[PDB]
Amino acid sequence: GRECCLEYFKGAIPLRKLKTWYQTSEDCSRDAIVFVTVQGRAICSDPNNKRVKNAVKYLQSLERS
Amino acid sequence: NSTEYYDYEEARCACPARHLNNTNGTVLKPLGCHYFCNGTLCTAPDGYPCYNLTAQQVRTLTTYPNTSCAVGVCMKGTCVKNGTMEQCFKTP
Repeated sequence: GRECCLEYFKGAIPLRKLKTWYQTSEDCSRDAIVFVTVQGRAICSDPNNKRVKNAVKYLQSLERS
Repeated sequence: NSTEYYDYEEARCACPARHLNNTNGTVLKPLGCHYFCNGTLCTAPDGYPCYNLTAQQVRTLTTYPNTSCAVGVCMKGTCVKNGTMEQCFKTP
């Protein structure tokens, strides 16, 4: 993986602009979910946060392949 | 504090940043302790791992493990070296 998250976005996931998501490398110090908007903004999130876990559960088909 | 709002500054800095790879299976680490999210200057939190390279050294970085990079820990935006050296490189 090329990139890691140093901080977590605490705000509201931008669902209306969401296009894809991925989990950063296991070699990143901070485990993270990155949400990518249609305009390509990338947003680091806490994989243990309840809203993040639910979003990646029901939005499985959005996951980067 | 109704008169203070820090969330916007933090939200601006919650984007992923480029990290360099290494050969001994330790965590990926960025160059120094600052990064840019959409033009905004951001500082890694204290305790976050980093590589500390002089400007000369940065020019010698490749995509191959032929550079000895001083490992450090971020403190107040400074990459404080801790004595560990590892072969670091850029990931294509």
